[PDB]
Amino acid sequence: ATRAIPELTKLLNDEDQVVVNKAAVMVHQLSKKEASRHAIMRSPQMVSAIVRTMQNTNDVETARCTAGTLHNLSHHREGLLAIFKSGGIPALVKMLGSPVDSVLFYAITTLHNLLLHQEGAKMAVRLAGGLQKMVALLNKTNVKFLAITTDCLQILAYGNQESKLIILASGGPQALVNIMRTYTYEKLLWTTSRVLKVLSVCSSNKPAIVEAGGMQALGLHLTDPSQRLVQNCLWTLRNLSDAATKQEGMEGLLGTLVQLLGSDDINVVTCAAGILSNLTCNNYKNKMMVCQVGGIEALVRTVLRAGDREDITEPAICALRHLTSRHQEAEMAQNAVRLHYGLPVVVKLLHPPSHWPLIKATVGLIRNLALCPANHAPLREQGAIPRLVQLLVRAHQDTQRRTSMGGTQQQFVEGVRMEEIVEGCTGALHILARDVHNRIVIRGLNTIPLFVQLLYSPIENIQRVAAGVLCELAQDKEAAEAIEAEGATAPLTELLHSRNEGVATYAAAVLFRMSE
Amino acid sequence: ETLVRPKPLLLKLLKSVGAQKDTYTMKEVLFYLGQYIMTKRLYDEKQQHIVYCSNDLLGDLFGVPSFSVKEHRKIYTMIYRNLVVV
Amino acid sequence: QVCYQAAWQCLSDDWD
Ligand SMILES: *CC(=O)Nc1ccc(NC(=O)C*)cc1
Repeated sequence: ATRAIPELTKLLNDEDQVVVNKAAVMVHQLSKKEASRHAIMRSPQMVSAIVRTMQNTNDVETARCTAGTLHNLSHHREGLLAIFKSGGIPALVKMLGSPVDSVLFYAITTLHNLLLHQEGAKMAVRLAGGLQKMVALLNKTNVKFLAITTDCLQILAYGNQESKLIILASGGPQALVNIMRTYTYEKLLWTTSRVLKVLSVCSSNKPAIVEAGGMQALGLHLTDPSQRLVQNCLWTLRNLSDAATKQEGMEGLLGTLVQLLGSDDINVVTCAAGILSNLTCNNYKNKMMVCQVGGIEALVRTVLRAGDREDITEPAICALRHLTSRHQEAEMAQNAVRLHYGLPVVVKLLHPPSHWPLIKATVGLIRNLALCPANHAPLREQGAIPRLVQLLVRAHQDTQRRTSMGGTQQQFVEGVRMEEIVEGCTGALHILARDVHNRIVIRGLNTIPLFVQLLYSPIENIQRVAAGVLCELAQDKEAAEAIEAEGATAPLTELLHSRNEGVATYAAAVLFRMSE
Repeated sequence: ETLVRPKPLLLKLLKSVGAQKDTYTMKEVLFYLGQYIMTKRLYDEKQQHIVYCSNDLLGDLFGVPSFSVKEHRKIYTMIYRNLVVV
Repeated sequence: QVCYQAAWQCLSDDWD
């Protein structure tokens, strides 16, 4: 104990740098026994001398004896105090810029211990610039070193925007992504995924991760045995999916996500459906690729299995919406839904107790399926037309009670705007009217007045679909009569000069049929 | 938005009616293709959904001399054939 | 020519 400690304390402080060498070495050997390290801890003078010399020396051997000394010091509650109250954290952060592996290991391990058991260490490391120093070290190769560094970032970034934005500004995203491409050590991959999940919550970090290629990199590990790694990757993947639907090199990720739809785990199904929904939203190539690997079949089975679970059906129906329009394989996808017995279940999602978002998505899917003539009669035989009229009527009559002459009080119900329901339902009935039997069913429900009303609507695309469905009806003589009787001549004429030239096309088409 | 870059075959026929760029949206391709057929007036007036393009470039770019406007999937297939998505 | 443009507009509606 206090026998050689004062004299060793008085030798780390010495203007001769040789003297501080053999000092530091014998203080290192000293720090290895509980009796001899207790005392260094209880001596405030010894601790800052170690820290001060560690941080200022240029000789290497002393720099890792001191660093190793503090590392031996960090295994005790009261050794973490002494390091803390002696300004060790700023010193340890400085040594993260050292070009010697031995010192680097001691410095990052002591910091790791302080961050884990010493309160106030999170803040101190942040003030000293520890995050920037740690992100820079992520280009090292030693697997165990990376795991300690990434866990330290996990500790500092959890629920702290400043730390996440600093990691973002320091170039953390691509480094964490590159670790996921390169390594197979589970413990490092899991820790790295924990940091990426934390960063993916902050929407500012999403483009950086995506751009680095984190989608493809995290998808690499959805076959990994460790399930804590998989669901961390899946969670992060779902959080990240709305940003960038413009990514190439996604063939393997998309194929794996379709396979994961058949998972025994039900939250894996939910995440996989939500990711596929976002990845298919605007992307021509992702659509062709999901279909090519049997995505339509898997998503239809996902909907059947889901029942009334709207956390599953809503994303799965949305994914099926995207895949049945505006790509080369849309005509297949429309048929595949019917051939895998999807038409009945798609229609009852229209009825209660579905909420408006699922109903809106289902209406949009039905509109796409109606583009296939083989679906016209089966959709009719499933009762789709009267249910679409039910939703259209309820949504239109809801807009009316909010329209007056100051416009319409724009509002949302369960995240949806009723105008969207009017738009999709009349659009769905527009495509369904291409079949003669459907037209008989449509008019049979006294809908011609309802559609005539929608011509005066101030929404552009509602004029689109209202004029469009009245067109199809008019190509039957006995229809064409009933529409003139309601008073369609006047508004249709002013629609003939619409910025939406498609509106003028149907408008003239109706006028040709009525009075010839 | 889906941007496409038409094959030189189809690019003549677009610029045949005053197209500008080398990439378009499907809306523009469908507009100019539509404008073309109405300028050439390739459609039969008895049933104006039939389009004979016997010795017109359209038949040369599509294949066959006489489709109908309402055979939608056959037309889009021929359209896709002359396109490269971006 | 209205009959033809209306048929062409049914065509183009599949890309909406
Ligand atoms: C979808 C579709 O093909 N509609 C349609 C509308 C009108 C006509 N022709 C006339 O009205 C004269 C054809 C097709």
